[PDB]
Amino acid sequence: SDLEALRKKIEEVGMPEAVKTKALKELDRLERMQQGSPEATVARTYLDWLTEVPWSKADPEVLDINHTRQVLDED
Amino acid sequence: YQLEAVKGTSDPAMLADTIAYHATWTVAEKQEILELTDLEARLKKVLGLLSRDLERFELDKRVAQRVKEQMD
Repeated sequence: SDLEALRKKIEEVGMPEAVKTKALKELDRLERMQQGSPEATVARTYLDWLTEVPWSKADPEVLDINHTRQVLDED
Repeated sequence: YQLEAVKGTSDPAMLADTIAYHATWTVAEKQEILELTDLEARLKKVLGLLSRDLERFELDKRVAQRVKEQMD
């Protein structure tokens, strides 16, 4: 279940290079024959913590003062 | 017994698709094998997934020998 979904949500789910490195190091740390070490179990937790961390999903930002004014006027 | 019905038997699509269900690995990769209509690429995909699992378990027995020499 999660062993196959978390294997493939490392490299197509967009993720920064500081975080893609640990996602790949837990791709290599896990998937080791269903590793049963306690660090592998908390890494099974941690890889789920480190893939649904939201990246490659920015939403459009505005660098003008005029649109900055009126949205907080609506707020 | 599964090899006796495929060795010396025609229809290599039979021979690929019958054993692509029987062995247990990632189900989505089995469905992708069903998606792959190229027969030679299907046989090579089965061989490559077999090679991936074989090198996984050769690394298993290598690290197991590391653990054995480590406990010695």
